[PDB]
Amino acid sequence: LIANQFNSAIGKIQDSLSSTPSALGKLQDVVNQNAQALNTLVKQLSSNFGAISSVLNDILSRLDPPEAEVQIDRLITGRLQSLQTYVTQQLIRAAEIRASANLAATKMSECVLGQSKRVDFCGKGYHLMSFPQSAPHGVVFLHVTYVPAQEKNFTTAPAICHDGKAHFPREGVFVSNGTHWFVTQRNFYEPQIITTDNTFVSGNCDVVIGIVNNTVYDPLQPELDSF
Amino acid sequence: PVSMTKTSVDCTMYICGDSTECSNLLLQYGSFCTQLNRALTGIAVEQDKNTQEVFAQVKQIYKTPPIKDFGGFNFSQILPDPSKPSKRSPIEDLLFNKVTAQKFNGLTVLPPLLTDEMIAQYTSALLAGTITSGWTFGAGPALQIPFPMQMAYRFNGIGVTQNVLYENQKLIANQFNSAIGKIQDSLSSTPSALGKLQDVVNQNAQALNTLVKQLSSNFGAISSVLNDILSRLDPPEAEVQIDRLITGRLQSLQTYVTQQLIRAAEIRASANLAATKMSECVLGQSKRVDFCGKGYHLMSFPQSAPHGVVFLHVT
Amino acid sequence: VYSTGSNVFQTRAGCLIGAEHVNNSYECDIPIGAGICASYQTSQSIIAYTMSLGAENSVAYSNNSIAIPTNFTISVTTEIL
Repeated sequence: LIANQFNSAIGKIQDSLSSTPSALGKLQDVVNQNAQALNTLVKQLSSNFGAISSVLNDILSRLDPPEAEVQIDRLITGRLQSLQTYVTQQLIRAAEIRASANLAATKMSECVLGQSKRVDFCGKGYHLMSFPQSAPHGVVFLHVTYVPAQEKNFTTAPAICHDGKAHFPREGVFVSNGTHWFVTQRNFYEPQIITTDNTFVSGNCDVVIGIVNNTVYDPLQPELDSF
Repeated sequence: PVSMTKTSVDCTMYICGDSTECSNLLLQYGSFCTQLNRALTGIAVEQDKNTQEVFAQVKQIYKTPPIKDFGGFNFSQILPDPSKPSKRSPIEDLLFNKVTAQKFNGLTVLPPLLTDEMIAQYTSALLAGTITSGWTFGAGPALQIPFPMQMAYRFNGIGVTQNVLYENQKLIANQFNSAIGKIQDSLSSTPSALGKLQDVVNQNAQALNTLVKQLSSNFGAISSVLNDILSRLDPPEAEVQIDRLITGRLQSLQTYVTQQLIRAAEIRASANLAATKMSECVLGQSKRVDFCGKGYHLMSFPQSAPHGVVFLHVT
Repeated sequence: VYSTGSNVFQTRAGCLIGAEHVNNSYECDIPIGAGICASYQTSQSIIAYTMSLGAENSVAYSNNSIAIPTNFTISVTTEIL
């Protein structure tokens, strides 16, 4: 069953990534940003900045070396300012990408090579494992996780007073369907007969609120009585 | 801190306020104003992204039952009050009361995307889910559970047998109730604790104002007022003056936008920390030490604040 | 850029023209602000609406009621960095 659900999950991953073209947007725009920034840099070439013309040669081919240096000064001032703005922009986004890379490496060390108890650090649900995949300038994780479904209603109590003694579950919870009492683990319905072996005794039953009367099963008693 | 105020600056009418020739002369400088508008628009959408990613983690909207039978525990200071139309907790009302200009040259503010009432609606839904489901509802469908049962589960998480809880129930509840009241008094008394929010507000209320004062810098020009040159000069020297004016003001604007970008990056880092804290100290129980307060972690509850989030760690 | 006297809508963000206000509450499609989002739907025109934040649900709390699942699902999600 787990195998078939896993296969179905992988197939829907393939189909969902093949169908929706809008999933990879985080990988797209950054690339676009670079080109856009680069583009406007070359678009700053033909700005006159209040000087006579945007060609260096035409200023040189028409004006005098006692005169033209004012125009050249204007040109280099404007272009230099644009270039310094560019390096500021790129270096800030570089810091941003460094932040993302550190986050990705931490997810590499915790989701893949181990099994993290931190909720939603390895995707939604109870984490089981993950696999990495390479991507253009980036990484794509697949988190394989566990979720519950088909819950029901059950009636509970904190502890059970059998013989003047309080009984607490070793691991799990006491439940009742209305007629009998069972003990089960906290994430999957699996009732068991309430024994000594899955419980423990601590104190009497005159302090705990909400404690009910029931029997506990002695494993030793049918062995001792039949002998 | 969660987010900062989405400011927006018009380029041209900040620089060349109602002048055709000045706008024409700034058009010779290329495409700087487009870059500034794109930068501030990126910041403004980033703030809403941060706020939405911090608070919207819950698929449903939960609410409390009317019957307040929590084994003797009390939550009245943090549960929402239907008595005020300002449908919040009392503690959030202290948070609103503790935390506390002119629009003339394109220096506009935009309203945030998420209003404060529905911020309180997520806060109420998160509190209801925590107190009615344990940690299960962050992992699937919400599952009901008695409250002291799940408190016993969290003691079983930290290394104490659940035996300890049931035989010592009521005193714990008493201590818990007393503890909550102290926090309200601790917010009713100390004014200097919330500066971590307010400085952020001050760090927008300070720099912006200085920008306006750079409208009164000559930069070598005959005057700081545009219309006086235009009322006095013939354009082939008026351009020589206006060139100085726009160069100085454009440099100041570039300084402002660079500082805003750096601050916005720091606020985004703070928001990522807050989101991880929301996912870990609220939706579950962390084994990590001092990630959710001093001591072995039991619980935490969130409350809203103007541009901020406030956690109470129960340890 | 040119006016219409038909159907204005004064929200806290400002004055909206070209849309119809809707009494219902839907999910946010594109953000205008102050809780108000817009979309093209039905005849069909562009509408602006108060957001619906999620499907309302109230779990039945008790002091003696426990919910336990019986079945499970393996599910795989993707995440891109």
